[PDB]
Amino acid sequence: VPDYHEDIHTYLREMEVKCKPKVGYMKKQPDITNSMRAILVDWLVEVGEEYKLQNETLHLAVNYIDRFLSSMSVLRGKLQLVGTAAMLLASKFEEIYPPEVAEFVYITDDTYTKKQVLRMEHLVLKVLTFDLAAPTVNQFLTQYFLHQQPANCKVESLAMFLGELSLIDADPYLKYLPSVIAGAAFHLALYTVTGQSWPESLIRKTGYTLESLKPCLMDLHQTYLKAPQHAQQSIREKYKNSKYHGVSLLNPPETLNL
Amino acid sequence: MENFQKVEKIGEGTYGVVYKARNKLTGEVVALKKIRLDTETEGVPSTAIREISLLKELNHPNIVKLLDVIHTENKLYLVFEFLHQDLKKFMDASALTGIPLPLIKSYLFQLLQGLAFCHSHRVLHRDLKPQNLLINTEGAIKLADFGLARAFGVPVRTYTHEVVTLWYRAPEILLGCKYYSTAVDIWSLGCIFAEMVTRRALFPGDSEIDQLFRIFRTLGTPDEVVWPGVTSMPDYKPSFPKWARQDFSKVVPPLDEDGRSLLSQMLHYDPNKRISAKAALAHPFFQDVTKPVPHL
Amino acid sequence: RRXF
Ligand SMILES: Cc1nc(N)sc1-c1ccnc(Nc2cccc([N+](=O)[O-])c2)n1
Repeated sequence: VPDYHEDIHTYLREMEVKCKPKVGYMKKQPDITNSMRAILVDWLVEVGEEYKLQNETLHLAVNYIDRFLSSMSVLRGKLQLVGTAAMLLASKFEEIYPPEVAEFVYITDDTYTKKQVLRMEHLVLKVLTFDLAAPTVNQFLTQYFLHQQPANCKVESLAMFLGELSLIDADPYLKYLPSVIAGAAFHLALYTVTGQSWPESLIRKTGYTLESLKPCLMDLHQTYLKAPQHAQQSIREKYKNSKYHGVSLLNPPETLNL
Repeated sequence: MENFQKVEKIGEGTYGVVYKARNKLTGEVVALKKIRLDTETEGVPSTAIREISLLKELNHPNIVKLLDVIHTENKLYLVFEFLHQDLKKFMDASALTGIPLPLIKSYLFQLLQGLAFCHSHRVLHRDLKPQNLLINTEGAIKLADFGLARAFGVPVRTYTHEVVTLWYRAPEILLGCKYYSTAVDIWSLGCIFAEMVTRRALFPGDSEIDQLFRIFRTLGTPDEVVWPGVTSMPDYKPSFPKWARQDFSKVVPPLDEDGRSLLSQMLHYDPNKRISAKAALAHPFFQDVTKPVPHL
Repeated sequence: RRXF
């Protein structure tokens, strides 16, 4: 009940700082790259589609991956094992019933055994110290959607699209807290669909002016402009569905009027 | 685990058996929950995943404290503060005489405090029942078993096949709402409030339709006036019988005007108008609240 | 799909 809207938002603002990954961790990974991470996240987008997982599950899994890779060095042959265990754990946390473990073996073309997946599960729980209720972009967007005048389903869908795109590219998006990315995604989506702008009601609530969102927004604008040429295309394909009003078929604005 | 001596089994929770144990080094008595763990096939169950992550976030006098997690290759143990009894078993033992009204008031007050804290931290318990409510000798009551609890940073989608409990289930779930809200927990607590007062379950249904219908016979069959939207909910049927709302002086005789008023507000049909835990704490029924101790 |  809207009695807790404020309390929840304020509390999510507090927890997103605690569940934050280290920004420069890929530099300290000797065997893996942003580009590998990008391939991994893109693959997980597709897996969530195949298995009809909720979008929050994807967002959670990525949070778990980046926090894991912030303290644990991983060889390129095991990065997929990490991702797979992350997706299993996220599904357990978020889904009504998760896919069976066997499904998580199959999705890798049986490159790992069931036992390897399960013991990577254990290791990920250990490193994350069982702290799995991480705030996500998708949570902040969902709360921001209560402030549309009036609610517009292209705006929502496009904001979700932009939110997910940001999961793919560690540089730049690891620099920004989820509430900030959600802020930029919402404005850019609203702007793209209607020409309107980050509402004062959300400026009061988040304490974010449009100007404070500008660095993240310029990044997100470039990402949106360059989305059709990006090596990774799963999110674009996903958001072509009628479910989402084709938003990823709408044309991005060549300027932000900033 | 070397520093714990199991004393005796005290119960079971969601996918784990609960033991009374003592720390051999410090002397502290704890409740140890040993998770049912299948290391080859399914891994750590989703109940333990949720209970651990959510309870680590929740530090409040009326929520059971997780002291430690002991996670080895083939075993998972959760260490909790020890509490002496559950509410179900206390009211079984207080049948005949009844739980004294002042103690009922105290427990409700405290449960509302723990619930309010959960909700303000985006946690839905989802399975409030007396068996999950724990009491100590000093008069405290605490929420326990967060195995079915969910974080609602995004709205929680209802289960096609509900595993939760029939008797304390909200009418919006039974009529097929798409999402839970914090109101489902208020509804359960309202049922537990009435149950302490009258010494029996308010709505003891034997199935889903019978559960709805037992609610309808006491509260009256809902309509658009009382619950806008109800007639176009997925499992609503125009052939539902029409029962009259009962006077709450008949439903809960012992309870005074303030108690009847709070109850009816906790059992409001429309989840959007059902009173919140925070608001319920401001109700005049808790003006004269005290902290008596139970006879265990 | 096997993946790097
Ligand atoms: C963590 C936990 N989950 C439960 N479910 S019960 C439980 C717990 C925690 C602390 N103390 C107790 N003690 C206790 C005493 C008496 C009865 C019951 N019960 O399980 O039936 C429990 N139980």
